[PDB]
Amino acid sequence: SVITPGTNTSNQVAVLYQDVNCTEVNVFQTRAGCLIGAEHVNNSYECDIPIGAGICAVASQSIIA
Amino acid sequence: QCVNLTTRTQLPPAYTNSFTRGVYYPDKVFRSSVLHSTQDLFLPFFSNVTWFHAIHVSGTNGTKRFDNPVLPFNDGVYFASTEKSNIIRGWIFGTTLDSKTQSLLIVNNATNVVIKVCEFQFCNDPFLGVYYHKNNKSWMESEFRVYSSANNCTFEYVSQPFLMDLEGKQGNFKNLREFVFKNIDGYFKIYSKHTPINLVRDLPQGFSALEPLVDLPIGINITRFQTLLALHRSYLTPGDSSSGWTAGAAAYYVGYLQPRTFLLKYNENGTITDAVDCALDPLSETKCTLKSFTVEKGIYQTSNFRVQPTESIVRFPNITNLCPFGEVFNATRFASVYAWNRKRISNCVADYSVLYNSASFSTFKCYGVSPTKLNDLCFTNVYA
Amino acid sequence: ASVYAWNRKRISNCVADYSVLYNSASFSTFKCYGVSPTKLNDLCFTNVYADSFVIRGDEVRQIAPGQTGKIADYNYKLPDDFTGCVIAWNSNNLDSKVGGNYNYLYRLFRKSNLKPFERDISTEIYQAGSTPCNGVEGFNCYFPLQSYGFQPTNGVGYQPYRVVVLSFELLHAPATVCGPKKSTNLVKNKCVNFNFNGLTGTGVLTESNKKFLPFQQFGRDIADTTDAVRDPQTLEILDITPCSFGGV
Amino acid sequence: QVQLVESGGGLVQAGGSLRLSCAASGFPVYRDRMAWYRQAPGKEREWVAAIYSAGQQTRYADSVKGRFTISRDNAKNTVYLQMNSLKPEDTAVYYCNVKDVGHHYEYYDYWGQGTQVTVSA
Ligand SMILES: *[C@@H]1O[C@H](CO)[C@@H](O[C@@H]2O[C@H](CO)[C@@H](O)[C@H](O)[C@H]2NC(C)=O)[C@H](O)[C@H]1NC(C)=O
Ligand SMILES: *[C@@H]1O[C@H](CO)[C@@H](O[C@@H]2O[C@H](CO)[C@@H](O)[C@H](O)[C@H]2NC(C)=O)[C@H](O)[C@H]1NC(C)=O
Ligand SMILES: *[C@@H]1O[C@H](CO)[C@@H](O[C@@H]2O[C@H](CO)[C@@H](O)[C@H](O)[C@H]2NC(C)=O)[C@H](O)[C@H]1NC(C)=O
Ligand SMILES: *[C@@H]1O[C@H](CO)[C@@H](O)[C@H](O)[C@H]1NC(C)=O
Ligand SMILES: *[C@@H]1O[C@H](CO)[C@@H](O)[C@H](O)[C@H]1NC(C)=O
Ligand SMILES: *[C@@H]1O[C@H](CO)[C@@H](O)[C@H](O)[C@H]1NC(C)=O
Ligand SMILES: *[C@@H]1O[C@H](CO)[C@@H](O)[C@H](O)[C@H]1NC(C)=O
Ligand SMILES: *[C@@H]1O[C@H](CO)[C@@H](O)[C@H](O)[C@H]1NC(C)=O
Ligand SMILES: *[C@@H]1O[C@H](CO)[C@@H](O)[C@H](O)[C@H]1NC(C)=O
Ligand SMILES: *[C@@H]1O[C@H](CO)[C@@H](O)[C@H](O)[C@H]1NC(C)=O
Ligand SMILES: *[C@@H]1O[C@H](CO)[C@@H](O)[C@H](O)[C@H]1NC(C)=O
Ligand SMILES: *[C@@H]1O[C@H](CO)[C@@H](O)[C@H](O)[C@H]1NC(C)=O
Repeated sequence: SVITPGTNTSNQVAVLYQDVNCTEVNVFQTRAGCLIGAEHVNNSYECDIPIGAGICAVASQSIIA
Repeated sequence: QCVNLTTRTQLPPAYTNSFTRGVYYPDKVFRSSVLHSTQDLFLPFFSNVTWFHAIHVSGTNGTKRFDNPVLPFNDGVYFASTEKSNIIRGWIFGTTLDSKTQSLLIVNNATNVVIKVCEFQFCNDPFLGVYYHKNNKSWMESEFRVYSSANNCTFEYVSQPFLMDLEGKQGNFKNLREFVFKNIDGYFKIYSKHTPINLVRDLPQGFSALEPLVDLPIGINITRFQTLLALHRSYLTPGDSSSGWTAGAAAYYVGYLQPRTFLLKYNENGTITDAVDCALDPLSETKCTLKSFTVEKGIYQTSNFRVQPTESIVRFPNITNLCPFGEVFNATRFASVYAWNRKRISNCVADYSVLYNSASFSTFKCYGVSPTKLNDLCFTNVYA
Repeated sequence: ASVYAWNRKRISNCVADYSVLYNSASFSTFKCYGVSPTKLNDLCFTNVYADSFVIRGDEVRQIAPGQTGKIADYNYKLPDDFTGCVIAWNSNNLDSKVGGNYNYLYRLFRKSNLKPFERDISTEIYQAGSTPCNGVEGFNCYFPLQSYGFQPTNGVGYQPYRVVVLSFELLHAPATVCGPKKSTNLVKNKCVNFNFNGLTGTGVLTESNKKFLPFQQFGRDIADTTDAVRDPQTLEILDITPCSFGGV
Repeated sequence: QVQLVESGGGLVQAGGSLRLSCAASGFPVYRDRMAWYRQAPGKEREWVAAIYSAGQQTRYADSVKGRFTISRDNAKNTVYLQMNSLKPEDTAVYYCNVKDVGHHYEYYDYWGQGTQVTVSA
């Protein structure tokens, strides 16, 4: 799956490989799978792009999970 | 007749970014106001295309680049020339490049675009050469050292006549000519586009679609090709035909097409204005999946990641016993149809290749199994 | 020519009449895939490929899509989606001489099955086993070509037969070969059924302002419906609109 | 039907030359391949030479290429084999061979009676 803020805003893209943990070709390991291109942060905001299992995803010129 | 050109200069190959060039109309069907997804042999966006020059740097030990090598054709060629004096006189195509096998020659000698299909005995360094007469400033054909002989011609075509100038020009590059050559299904398809440019380096940011030019129904074996350039002989290059020559400044770019799926936007007024390469990056993959050139915020499922198989392994029993096929085929006594003889075949290795290739059997058919695959199947039991 | 070196000729830019061949009754086999011969006079094709050769009578059916055999694999293979016709007629009275005629040869051995519409002229020795040939025949090294025993007194099954395979290839390109038919004056603004250079349909034709660049022939809608066409003999662009209809 | 007749040869002193003739009756000589085989006592069957009407005109063994010559005559319909610079090791029986195919797709090799060649030192 492709996490995108929309070409209306930017062109950066995150990639979510479902049910495949991060061993197959920054990098984050969610219960939904492996998320690449989105940086993990402690700070919690209102859900913007639902990913799964309580993780959502653009802020500060980057993609955050 | 052929001049064996020597004294070449050594230079590593150069590369440049292909950007978003190489898009052509895949068919003759008119479309408008649509986004069409077509799978065809295209030039991928943002690739490296190989560079070749045509220049002789003035001064002591000046760089003398005459780039005329034999390049493979692969599965199509994008050939983009930046010019101001039309140095290139056409192209040649072939595999052995001799009279042994058929070859193709496209020549544009400022009169016609003449295409010939002959078993040309190509020279070691095929080319065309124009001798410059300074007194009257006239350029005329003086040397054709592309082939040493021409035989058993199978096809020849001539385009509309014209008279193009070969006089050298100074300043920024003004002509950009892009061509696409494909050799598929017995057809040689040549697509083209001409652009007036005001720049000295790289390819323009603008997007242009290469309209079809000719579809020749030739159908010939092709793996390699080579371009042809027009050199100049005059007082500035004293000597014989081997050394007394020069070439004006010009450049060309060679890229290789490959099977890709492209999303092409036929605008409202009938012209191709933009394209998306599906496999370039995940964003373009999403654009292709959504059939749109813009995507809103959200999560989209596009493809299915899978790890491909790496190697094949076969585990078969240790029993290398040949089956007794000769017990039945190499048999002189045969029973009646109502008392048909039955034999059981098991616990042996059977080679059906010899039975199929013996060619001594008038009728040989198989029901439920393809004969040619019998050599790769394992069976529980056989009844003869 | 021989079956392994079947002669291929291109047919285009001419009017063809297939009714004379069907009504000739001079051909033993007249069998077409993908086209009905009685309607061939109403069709237009982009190109025609004529592949002529001489084979044995018993193999007249051997040349067919999806069939298996030495001739099919190594001499002349037809594609699974072959479209065209196969014509065959006895040539014992014209190509067989007393004592047998061996001018026609067929390939028996080859490394791999020939791709459909592939011409093979190499006569290199086929290496059956692990023994190298190096231009030397013998065990595991046999000559792939075999003569045709075209004895005039032999059976009709082994009597020579001349076979011509016509491959009609049609694309979204201006047609070159067309049947006899006849060109009729077009009428616009009226619900008529039309046959434009092979493509048949029904609708109303209107003058259109859409740019057809010199290489298009017909434009289509989202579905496989010809929305616009380029008329031969006028090079004019006609919009095709479905005849008015509705519920009652 | 198909018959091959071998003529020539015999016993010859060293330094001479020989010409063998294979005449075909029942079928024209112009066909796929006419082969010539040479075998000595205590030797197994092995290909020696062949002449073809298509592709490569003639083929020979590696140790015999370019030395001993062959030709055909369509007007008289016979294959001639000319052998020069004879050696005593050439004492062997020689055959001319053809391959025939019938109605049943069979491939049968038909031989001739052959000729004996002996060279005296
Ligand atoms: C350019 O190449 C063409 C093809 O060899 C030649 O010019 C034409 O040749 C055809 C014959 O095939 C004539 O019918 C045309 O009238 C020619 N066009 C001309 C002369 O303009 C010729 O070899 C070359 N032309 C020149 C001027 O060198
Ligand atoms: C151009 O020159 C090259 C030399 O680098 C030629 O290549 C060799 O030329 C010799 C002649 O002395 C011949 O044996 C062969 O043609 C080449 N050698 C080998 C081993 O093949 C080349 O042939 C020349 N080309 C022409 C057209 O003269
Ligand atoms: C013709 O098509 C065949 C189809 O495979 C190709 O053959 C190769 O030809 C090159 C050029 O001589 C050789 O180096 C390769 O070894 C050939 N490979 C095979 C498998 O035949 C090629 O596309 C064309 N070849 C020729 C000789 O024209
Ligand atoms: C989205 O596109 C519109 C143009 O349609 C533009 O005005 C706007 O700035 C873009 N971004 C946002 C966040 O609306
Ligand atoms: C990752 O996935 C594999 C296969 O699903 C599993 O065996 C493994 O325990 C998972 N975790 C790690 C850290 O590898
Ligand atoms: C939260 O922040 C601390 C330090 O700022 C860091 O060590 C920790 O890894 C962060 N949480 C996660 C889940 O990464
Ligand atoms: C193209 O050049 C080389 C291939 O020679 C390749 O490794 C490189 O990544 C490419 N670079 C660009 C700018 O296309
Ligand atoms: C110019 O002079 C050369 C002398 O070699 C001659 O061949 C050529 O035809 C002349 N051109 C004109 C236009 O007179
Ligand atoms: C040209 O034509 C024939 C077939 O048309 C080809 O096989 C042959 O090699 C050629 N003959 C020459 C070059 O003399
Ligand atoms: C739309 O196409 C017309 C050709 O009919 C041409 O003038 C141009 O490409 C477009 N029109 C305008 C006003 O730009
Ligand atoms: C039967 O014997 C013949 C020998 O004349 C041989 O060629 C053939 O291969 C044998 N059959 C099988 C099935 O091997
Ligand atoms: C056929 O139609 C075209 C298109 O109008 C015309 O140019 C040509 O002269 C016509 N041919 C004849 C023989 O009338």
